Amino acid sequence: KFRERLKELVVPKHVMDVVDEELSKLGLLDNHSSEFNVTRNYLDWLTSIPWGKYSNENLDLARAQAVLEEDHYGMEDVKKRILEFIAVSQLRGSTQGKILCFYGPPGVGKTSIARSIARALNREYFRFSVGAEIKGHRRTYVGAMPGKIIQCLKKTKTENPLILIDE
Amino acid sequence: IEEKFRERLKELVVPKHVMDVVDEELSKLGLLDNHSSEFNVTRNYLDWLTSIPWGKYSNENLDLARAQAVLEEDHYGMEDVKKRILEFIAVSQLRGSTQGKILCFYGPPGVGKTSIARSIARALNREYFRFSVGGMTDVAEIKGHRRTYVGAMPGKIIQCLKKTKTENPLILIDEVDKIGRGYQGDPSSALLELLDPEQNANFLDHYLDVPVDLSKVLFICTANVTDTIPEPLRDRMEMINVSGYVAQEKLAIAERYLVPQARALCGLDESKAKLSSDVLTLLIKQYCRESGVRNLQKQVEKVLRKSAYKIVSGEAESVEVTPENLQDFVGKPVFTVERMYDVTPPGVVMGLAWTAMGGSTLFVETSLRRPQDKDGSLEVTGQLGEVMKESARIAYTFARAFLMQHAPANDYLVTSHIHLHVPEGATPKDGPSAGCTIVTALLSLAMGRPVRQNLAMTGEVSLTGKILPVGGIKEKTIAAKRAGVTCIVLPAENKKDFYDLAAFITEGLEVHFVEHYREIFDIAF
Ligand SMILES: Nc1ncnc2c1ncn2[C@@H]1O[C@H](COP(=O)(O)OP(=O)(O)OP(=O)(O)O)[C@@H](O)[C@H]1O
Ligand SMILES: *[B]([O])([O])[C]([C][C]([C])[C])[N]C(=O)[C]([C]C1=[C][C]=[C][C]=[C]1)[N]C(=O)C1=[C]N=[C][C]=N1
Ligand SMILES: Nc1ncnc2c1ncn2[C@@H]1O[C@H](COP(=O)(O)OP(=O)(O)O)[C@@H](O)[C@H]1O
Ligand SMILES: [Mg+2]
Repeated sequence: KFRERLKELVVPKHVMDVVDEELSKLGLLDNHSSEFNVTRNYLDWLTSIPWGKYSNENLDLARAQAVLEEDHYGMEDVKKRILEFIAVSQLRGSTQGKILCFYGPPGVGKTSIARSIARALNREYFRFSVGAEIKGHRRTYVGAMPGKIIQCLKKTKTENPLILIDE
Repeated sequence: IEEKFRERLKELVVPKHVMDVVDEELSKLGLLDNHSSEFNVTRNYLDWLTSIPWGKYSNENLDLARAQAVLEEDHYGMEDVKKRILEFIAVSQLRGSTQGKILCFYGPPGVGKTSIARSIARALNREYFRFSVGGMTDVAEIKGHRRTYVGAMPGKIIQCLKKTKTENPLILIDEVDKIGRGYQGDPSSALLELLDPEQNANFLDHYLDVPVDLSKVLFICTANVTDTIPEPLRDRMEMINVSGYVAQEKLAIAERYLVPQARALCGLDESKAKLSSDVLTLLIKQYCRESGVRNLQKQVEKVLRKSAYKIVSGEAESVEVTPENLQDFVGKPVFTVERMYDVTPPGVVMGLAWTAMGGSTLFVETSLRRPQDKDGSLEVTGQLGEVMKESARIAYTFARAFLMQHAPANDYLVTSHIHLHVPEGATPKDGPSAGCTIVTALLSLAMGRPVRQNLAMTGEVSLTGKILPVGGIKEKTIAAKRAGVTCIVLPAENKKDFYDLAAFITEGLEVHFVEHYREIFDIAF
């Protein structure tokens, strides 16, 4: 069923390459052993993170202003700045470049504003705190886990989420 | 082998994300051979997996009256903590199922922080578990080791879940400020993973390697000082301050718990060694003036062991402890006289101070420095801080002004060279209070009149004569009561602080709340 877990999903070439290679290498090894489960979990990780799955971006500025104004009473200046950022992104075609940053006294609405931004752009929200570890470990059974960004991709099952690097 | 492990998964509710794991592992025992190392590795791995209490709880007592009774049985009046536990029960009962908080008690040594967790777990009917964290260097105690290693083991929290046979225990994590910070595996980060409600729902132990749901446990942390608790850890706890006790609280605690336990230990009953309550009051007053109760317990044990020696050495056959021969049992008193002046001369006035060992009572002596009644001066001694010297200057100016407006032909305080001293010259002292005390000292020196005898006053004064609030009203009132003051004077803006004190503290005190200094003058004369 692993092929079904990425059938309808658009896959690149050099990814299906490693997928088939690991399936053949897993047919080689013996099932239910200290060599089989490792490669099984790795091939699971290859077939879990999306490749062609997206989220239709919310480009409209009126809907964005509405979803920003619903929550977060006040903040009119931060709201104006966010609207202007979305306008520049819509006019530039993309959203890369500078990375936004909110700073101020504590308990003022800097995490919830990022959640509301994510809800605005219809991007899937994900937060990971940086208060090495963002790159994952290696498969010598020491760290059998990918990084937190790969887990973001798996969780949100969308290639364009909104990750929040809090604090 | 398989039969017992699959039977053990009967009275539980095993979640799927671990039921498939235990099934995959069971599928290996049939293949492996009973002689191999992998066999025993997976055998005790399955032992650990099936021994975890996967869905069961305890019959948590959500009755409020019973919880209050069992809380008030074990300890004497730690109300700020019992109130929190009762509100926790009330909330956990309003919103349906059992809950889990992360509380932290901080305070001086010996106030009951660690001692109360067991009675709290008895009140909630939970399974109490405790482990100290001070001095801990490695994360393997919190996390554990990968079961690949030879003698791998789960760790303290999984062992707690196995030993309590429940997954809503009360885990007392003791000494969370003395936690070591060896960065080659930092235990503070494991403690953050434990005490972080957003992620403690999946506590991934390095041995189990399946997440456990630790969101229904009541973590309680104990600290002596909060300023060395890691900041991220401190930002996930409810700091509840367990303060010290006063003479009457200490007496109740002694009579109810400390003396009976010390009698059970030393083997003396009230027929052999009589510790009356007057002796205990004198002891608490002159020897044990700290915040906790460990020193008082040691003093009680001291008296009891000396009486025990008097009996065993065949000398007394019975020991009567009277307030006259207490020195023979405990030595020289630490605090003796409580006041330096019995009747105050025209110049000196009693003030009140704050200290960690209860309050204090200091006097403000003033004296003519040169022979006379070009302007007068003020020399100020007594190890005074900058704020206190400035407040003395302010009090001097206002005293000049007030004496000019009150008795315009006095000429004192203007042409006289005065020396102001706050005795006990060795100890340093600071604070904006005693401004009214200094004004009163100067005025009583200028008019040649001693103030009311049993009168004490605290309060900041401004240049126009307004009386401003001060701090430490509890200790100052305790000190004035202890020294035999009948009339106390406080700023009018400390009325709430004074009426917030326990009733026995302010029993026979005649308090006066003032706004300006003219009222203090009308009272002190
Ligand atoms: N309010 C109280 N009522 C009854 N007994 C008390 C009270 N406060 C303390 N005790 C007794 O005194 C002892 C206090 O020791 P405890 O373990 O509470 O200290 P602690 O709060 O952990 O301080 P530290 O952690 O700084 O040593 C306990 O044995 C307890 O029985
Ligand atoms: B006051 O509240 O400012 C007061 C004035 C005192 C010197 C008559 N100061 C103190 O009580 C200080 C503690 C303090 C409290 C608040 C602010 C600053 C300082 N106490 C002492 O200085 C002291 C001195 N000797 C013995 C005991 N206490
Ligand atoms: N303008 C606002 N409108 C509504 N809720 C707010 C607003 N500002 C702050 N809050 C609330 O206060 C809390 C702020 O915490 P948060 O902003 O996450 O802390 P930090 O700013 O340190 O990240 C949030 O729970 C948020 O709901
Ligand atoms: Mg303790």
